[PDB]
Amino acid sequence: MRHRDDERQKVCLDIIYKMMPKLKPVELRELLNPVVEFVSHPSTTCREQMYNILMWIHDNYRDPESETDNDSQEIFKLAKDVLIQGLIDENPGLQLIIRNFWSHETRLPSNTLDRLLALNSLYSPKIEVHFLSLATNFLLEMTSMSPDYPNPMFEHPLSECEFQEYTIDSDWRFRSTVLT
Amino acid sequence: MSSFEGQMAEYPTISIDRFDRENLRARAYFLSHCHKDHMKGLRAPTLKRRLECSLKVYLYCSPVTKELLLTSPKYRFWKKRIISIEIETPTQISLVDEASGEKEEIVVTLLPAGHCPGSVMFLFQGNNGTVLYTGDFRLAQGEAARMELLHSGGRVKDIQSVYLDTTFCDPRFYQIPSREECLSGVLELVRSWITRSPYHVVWLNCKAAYGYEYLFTNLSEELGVQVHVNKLDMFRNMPEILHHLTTDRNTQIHACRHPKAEEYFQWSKLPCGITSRNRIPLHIISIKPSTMWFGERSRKTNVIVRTGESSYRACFSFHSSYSEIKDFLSYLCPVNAYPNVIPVGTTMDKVVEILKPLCRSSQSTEPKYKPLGKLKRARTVHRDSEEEDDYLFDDPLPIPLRHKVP
Amino acid sequence: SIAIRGYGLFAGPCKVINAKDVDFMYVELIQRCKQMFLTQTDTGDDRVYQMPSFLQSVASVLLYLDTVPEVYTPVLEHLVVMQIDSFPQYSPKMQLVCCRAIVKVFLALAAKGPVLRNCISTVVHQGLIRICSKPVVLPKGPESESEDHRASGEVRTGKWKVPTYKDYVDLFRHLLSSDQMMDSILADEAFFSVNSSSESLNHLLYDEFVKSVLKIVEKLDLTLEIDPAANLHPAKPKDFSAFINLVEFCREILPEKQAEFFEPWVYSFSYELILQSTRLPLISGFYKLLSITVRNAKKIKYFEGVSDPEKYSCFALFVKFGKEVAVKMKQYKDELLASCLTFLLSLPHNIIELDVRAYVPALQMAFKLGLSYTPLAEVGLNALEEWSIYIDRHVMQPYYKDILPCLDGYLKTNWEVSALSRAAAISLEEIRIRVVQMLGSLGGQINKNLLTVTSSDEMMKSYVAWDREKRLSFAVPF
Amino acid sequence: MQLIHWFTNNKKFESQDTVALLEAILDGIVDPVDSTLRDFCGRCIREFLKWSIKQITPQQQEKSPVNTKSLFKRLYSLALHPNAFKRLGASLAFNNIYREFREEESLVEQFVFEALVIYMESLALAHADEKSLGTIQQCCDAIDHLCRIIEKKHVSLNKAKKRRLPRGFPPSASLCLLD
Amino acid sequence: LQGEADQSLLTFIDKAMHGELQKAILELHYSQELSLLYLLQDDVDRAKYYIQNGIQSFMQNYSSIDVLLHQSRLTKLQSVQALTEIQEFISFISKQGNLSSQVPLKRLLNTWTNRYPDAKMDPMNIWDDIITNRCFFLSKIEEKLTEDISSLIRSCKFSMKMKMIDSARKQNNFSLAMKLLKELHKESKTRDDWLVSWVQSYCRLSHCRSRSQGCSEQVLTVLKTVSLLDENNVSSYLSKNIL
Ligand SMILES: [Mg+2]
Ligand SMILES: [Mg+2]
Ligand SMILES: [Zn+2]
Repeated sequence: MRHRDDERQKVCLDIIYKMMPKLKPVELRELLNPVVEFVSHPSTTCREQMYNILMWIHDNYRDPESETDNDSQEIFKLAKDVLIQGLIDENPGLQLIIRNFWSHETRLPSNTLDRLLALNSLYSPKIEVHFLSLATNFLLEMTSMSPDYPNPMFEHPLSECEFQEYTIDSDWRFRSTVLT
Repeated sequence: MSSFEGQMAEYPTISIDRFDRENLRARAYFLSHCHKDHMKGLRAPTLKRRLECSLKVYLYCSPVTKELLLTSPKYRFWKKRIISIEIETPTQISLVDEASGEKEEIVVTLLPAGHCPGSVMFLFQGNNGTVLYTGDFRLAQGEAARMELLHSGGRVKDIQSVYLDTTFCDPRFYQIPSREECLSGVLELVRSWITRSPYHVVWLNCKAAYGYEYLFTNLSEELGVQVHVNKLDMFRNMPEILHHLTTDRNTQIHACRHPKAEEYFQWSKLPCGITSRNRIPLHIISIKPSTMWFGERSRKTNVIVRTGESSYRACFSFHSSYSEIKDFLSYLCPVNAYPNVIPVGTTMDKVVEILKPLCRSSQSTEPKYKPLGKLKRARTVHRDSEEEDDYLFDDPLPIPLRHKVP
Repeated sequence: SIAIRGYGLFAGPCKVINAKDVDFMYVELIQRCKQMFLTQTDTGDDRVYQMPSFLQSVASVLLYLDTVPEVYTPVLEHLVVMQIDSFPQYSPKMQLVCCRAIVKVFLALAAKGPVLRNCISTVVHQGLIRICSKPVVLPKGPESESEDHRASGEVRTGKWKVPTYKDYVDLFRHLLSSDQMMDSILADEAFFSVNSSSESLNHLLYDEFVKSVLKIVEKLDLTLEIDPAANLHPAKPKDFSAFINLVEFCREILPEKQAEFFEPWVYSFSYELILQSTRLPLISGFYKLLSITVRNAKKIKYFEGVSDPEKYSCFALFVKFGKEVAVKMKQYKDELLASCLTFLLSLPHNIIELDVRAYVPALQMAFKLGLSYTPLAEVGLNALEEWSIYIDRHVMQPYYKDILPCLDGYLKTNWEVSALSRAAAISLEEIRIRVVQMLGSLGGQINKNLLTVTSSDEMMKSYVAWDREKRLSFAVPF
Repeated sequence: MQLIHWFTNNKKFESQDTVALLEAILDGIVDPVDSTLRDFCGRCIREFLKWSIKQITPQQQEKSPVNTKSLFKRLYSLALHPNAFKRLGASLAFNNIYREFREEESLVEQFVFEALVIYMESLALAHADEKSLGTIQQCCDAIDHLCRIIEKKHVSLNKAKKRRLPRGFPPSASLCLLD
Repeated sequence: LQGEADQSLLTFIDKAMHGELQKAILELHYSQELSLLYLLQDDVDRAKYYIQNGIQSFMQNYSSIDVLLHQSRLTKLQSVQALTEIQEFISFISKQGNLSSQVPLKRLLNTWTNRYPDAKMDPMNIWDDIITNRCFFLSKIEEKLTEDISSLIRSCKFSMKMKMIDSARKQNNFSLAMKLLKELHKESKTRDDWLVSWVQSYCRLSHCRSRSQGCSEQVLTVLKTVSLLDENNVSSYLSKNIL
C-alpha cells in the first residue's frame, strides 16, 4: 500500500474495505494506521475509498461504553479525526459527500440549538481556517426545511408603497448638515 | 550518434543499444531499433564467442526489428537467440545468471517511438523503481498525455529515471514541422515535376537506411508510382511496405543510395547505373530530407527550400525537437534524466542544465547549522585597571540578591 | 581576397601602382558586389556569410587609388548599410568579422578626404534609419511568433524570429569601442600603417551617431489626429514606431564609454529635446530621452558646482523646464505620467535644492504608483536616496513627514514564541527590502516620520462604523 | 436605473436619499481618472432628470421644481469650481440632460438664462486651461444648446416674467431677453 | 560585545539550535543576536544569512501589526537602524578594497557620525544597542588592520559615547549618564580636547540634575563643578580655542 501506484493502492483499499467486516480490533487498528495516510493523496479515487472505509468504521463503532477494549476507542478516534479532516477536501464532490455524511440526522441533530451545541464536537486543530465556514454552512442549511423559506421577504412591491420622507429635523439633521 | 554506454544505473545487469566493452557480462540484451549507431558491438567476435557458450542470454526487440535484423547475413547468428515482444504487452523477463543459479525477474513494456520501422521504447519495472529508455523517439506536443502504459489511473506513473533522446535538445531546433507538412510539400513538388513528361524523375537522397518508408509509401499511394530502392527483401513479411517498392529502374521516383551518388547526380545520373531510357535524356531533381541543415539558417525559411536549379531540401526529422523534448520531459516529471546523445554544437553541461529544471527535483533544504563554540578570544583583553576618584560620581549600585528557588 | 592581398604585398614595396588598373579592379569589385548582393534579391544563403570578405577587399582596394569615382559612392554607402542590416544573421564570431569589416571600411573612408568622410556620416544615418524601421518590441511575443501559433509549413529553426533593435546594440558597441580591432587591422597589411591612423574613430562615430539621432528626431512627424485621450491616433504610425525604436536604441547606446564624449553635446541635445517636448507635450519618448540625457550628464558631473556659461545656461533651462513639467503633468496618465515622473526624479539634486516643495508631489505620486508599477517605485527610491545623501539636512527635514508616509504601503504587505512554546523588472520583495534598507539608512530622527499622527488620523477613517445604529434586522427562518 | 427611478418621486426639496444619490452620481461624473464611470454618471443624470420630470404633474412642476432645482444648483456650484474636472463634469451633465430639459416650458422659462450666464462664466474661467482636457469644447456645446433653446422659444422669453435671477445681476422684479 | 569572555551563551545557543523546537524560535525572534554571535566568531556568510533572515522576520512582524497600534509599530520600527547598520557592516567587512586604504573607513565613520537616533524620542535601549554595535564593529575592524586608523577609531568611539551621554542627559537618565561618564573619565585625560569636553558634559549633567532637587541639595550637587571649571592646567588649551 505504501508504494505509489493509483490502481494498486485502489485495489488494496478495495481489499481492505471488503475484508474489514471480519477483522479484529487490534488487526483493524494496525491495518488502519497506514490507511489514514491517503488523506494527502493526489488521486481523488483512493481518498473516496478511504472515506468509505472510515464511514463504515464510524457507523459500526459508535458504542462508546459497550465494546470498550481500548482498541475500538482509538480506532473510532482516528476515524473521526480523519473524517473531520475530510471536510476540507480539495475535490468538491468528495467534500460534498463528506459533508452530507456529517449533515445526517443520526450524527448531527435537526434542532437549531442542538446542532449549534454539537458543532463544537466537529472541531479539530487540523480544520481551523475553514471551521467557521463549515459551521455557518451547517447552521444555514437547516433554513431550507422551514415554511417561511420559500415565501417572499416582503409583502407589497415598491409600486404600491409610500416614499418615506424624513421631514423631522431632529438631532439627525444637525449631523447631516455637519457632514455635508 | 548514441552517447549511451548501454547500461542503466538502476539495472546494470541489462544493456540497451550497446554491446561493446562492459556489456559482455550482461544477462539480457535489448535493441531499440535497427540503426547502426545503436548496434555497436552486436557483431563483435567476443559476443559471437559468448553466444555459442551460453543458453540463457537473449536479445529482445520489436518483431519488425527482428525481421530487419535477421535479413542481414552478418547478423543471422542471432536467429536462435532473439525473442520478439509485442508492443504495449507487459512481459516478465528472467535475468538468470549463467554461472550461478541466481535469478531475477523484471517487467518490461515496449512503447511505440514513431521513428523508423521497429523503433520502440523500453519501460522497465523492478526492485529499483521504474525507468524509461526512449531511444531515438519522435513525439509531438500534447502526445505524452495519450500513452496508456505511461499512466496509472489517469495520472503519470512514478518514473525514477529517463534516458531520453537529446539529438535536437538545443534552442537551434525550436519547433521542427510535423512530418505530414514535409510530406505534403514533397508530394506537391514531385507531382508538379513528374506530371509534365514520363522522363522527369525525382531522386530522394535519404541518408538513413530506415525512417523514410513513410514518405515512400505515401508518395506511392498519392502518385501510383513505385519508389526504387537497392534492396527490398527485408520487407518481404511487411505487405504494406513491400508493394510500394521496386527493384526496376524504369520508375520515376527513386530512393537508391550510393557513396558517390553526388557526383553521379551532378553528371545527370541516378545512383543506379541508368542515365536515360530509350536514349532520351532524363531530367533529374534531388530532394534531400534532413534536419541539421535547417538548424543553421539565419532567417525565416520554409519546409521546401530550393538550393539549386535541380536541388531541393526538405525538413523531415524522425527526432523530437527542443520544444517537444521539453514538453515530454515536463509531462513525465521524472526524478532523473540522462541525455543519450549530445548535439554537435551543444556540449554535455548545457544539455544537463537544460534538462535539470524539468526533472522532479523540487526538494530543497536549509543549510546545516554551523556550530559556534570555543570563542576566538580566551582572555579578556578589554579589562580595565580600575583607578577612579569615586567622589565626582554617585555611589555604585549594590549587587542584587535573589533567594527564590523554583 | 587572395588576389587583393597579393597585389598589395607586391605593388606596395615595388612602387608599380598605376591608377589605370587600380580603378579597373575597384569598379570590377563594386559591380560584382552590386550584382551579387544589391540587385540579386533572392535566397542568398551563402552571400551574407561572405559579404564581409567582399567589404574588406573593397576597402583594401579603395585605400590605394586616389581618384575615387563619385558615381560609385552610392553603391558603396548603400552596400555598407545593407551589410549593417545583415548583422543579426551572423554567428558570434561572424559578428566580430562583420564589425572588423565595417571598421576597416570606415578607416579606408576616413583617410581620403571630406567628400568621403561625409560617406561615414550618411552611412551611419541610413543604418540608424534602417534599425529604427524594425518592428517594435512588444511586452510579450507577437501573436505571429508566439508559443503555439506556428503556421502550417513554418519551420522555426536557427534564427527564425524577425530581428529588432536589440540585435544591433552589440554591433554599435563594437563600433564605438573599436580600438584593439583597429590595431589588428593596421598590423595586418603594410599600407594600413602608412596612411593616417585615426585613433579617434570612436569619438568620430559617437559624434556621428549623436548628430544622426538629432537629424532623425527633427525629421519625424509625431502629430496625433482623430474620453478625449481615447480617440487620438498617430498621423504616421511608422514614424511613431521609428521614434520608439530610436528612444530605446539611444537608451542602449548613449551611456557607452562612460558618457565621455557626451559632454559637449549636453546643451544642444537637451535644448532640442526640450523644444520638441514643449511643442509635443503628449509624447513620452521625449521625456525618456531627456531622462537619459540627464542621467548621462550626472554620470560625468556636468551640473556639479554651478549654482563656461553654457553649463549655467543648461542649468537655468532645466530649472524652468522641471517646473513647467511638474505644473503641467497634473492631467497625464499611465505611460505619459510614468515617463514624466521618471524625468522629474532623474533631475540632479542641484535643481531640487532650489525648491523641494515643487518636486515633493512628484515623488509622492511615484511612491503611490509604485505599488502596482515596480519601475516607478525603483525610480522613487533612487531619487529619495539621492536627495537624502546630497541635499542639505535642514532643507529636507520638513519634507520627510510628507515623503516617508507614502512608503508605508510597501511594508503593509505567522508563528511566534507564544505559539511555539505551547507547541512543545525586479520583484516586489526586492522593493520591500530596499524600502527597509532605506528606512534603516535614514537615522532615527528621520525614519520616525513613517508613522505620523496625521497618517494615523487618515488611516483611522476606514475603521469607523457607517451608521451608529443597526438598521437591517433579518430574522433567519428556522 | 431602477434605483434612480425609485429615488426621484420625492415631494420635499432636499430628501436625504435623493440628495445622497444625486451627490454620488455627481461625484462619479467628476472623476478625474475613469471615463467609463463618467459616461455612466452622465447617463445616470439624464435618467435622473427624466424620471424627476416623468414622476410629477405639469401643474405641480410649475409650482415647485423640486429635483430640477437641486440638480441645477449643484451643476452651478460645479461649473464655478476652480478645479477643471468639476467644470468638465458639469458641462457633460448639461450635454446629457439638455434634450430632456428643453421639453418642459416652465423649466426653460425658469432656468435658461441662469444656466446660460453660469456656463458663460465657466467658459471664461476655462481660459487658463489646456485644449487637451476638453472643457472648452463641452462648454461651447452646452452654450450652443442653450442658444438653440433660446432661439426656438424666444417668443416666450421676450416677456417680463419672474425668472431666476442669474449670477451678477441687479435685483429686479422681472427678467427679459433685453437684459 | 563589550569584550568579556564567557562560553555560557555560545554553549546555550549550540545546545538549543540542535533541537527542532528551540532552533525554530531562535531563528525567529533572535536572528539579529545570532548574526552578531556569528560576527563574533568571524563567520561572515552565516552572519549575512541571519541578518537577512532578521530583515525578513521584521517585515513579517511589522506587516502583521494592526495600523491602529501606533506605539507597537513605532517600537518595531525603532530597530530598523540597528538591523541596517549590522547589514552594512557585514557588507563593508566582506570586500577587500576597504582594508587597503583609509578612505572607505573615513567614509563609514562620517556616515555613522551623521546617523544618530532621536535624542529625545528614542529610548535609551535603542541608543545602547546602536552604540554597542558600532563599538563592536569598530573593534572588529581594528582587529583586522593589526593620523593612523586606530586614532580615528578611538576618536569616533569617544564622540559616539559623548553623544549618547548627551542623549541620556536630555532624557532625564541621570544614573546612566553618570555611569557612562565614569567609564570615559580615564581616557578623556589622555588627550587635551577630550578632557574639556568631558568636563563640560559633566557640568551640563550636574546642571540638569540640579532642577528637581531641594535648595540644600542643588548647591551640593553643583559645588563639584566649579573645581573642574576653573581648573588652570587646561587654561593653555582654553587660551587657544575660543569655543
Ligand atoms: Mg540511431
Ligand atoms: Mg534513430
Ligand atoms: Zn534508382
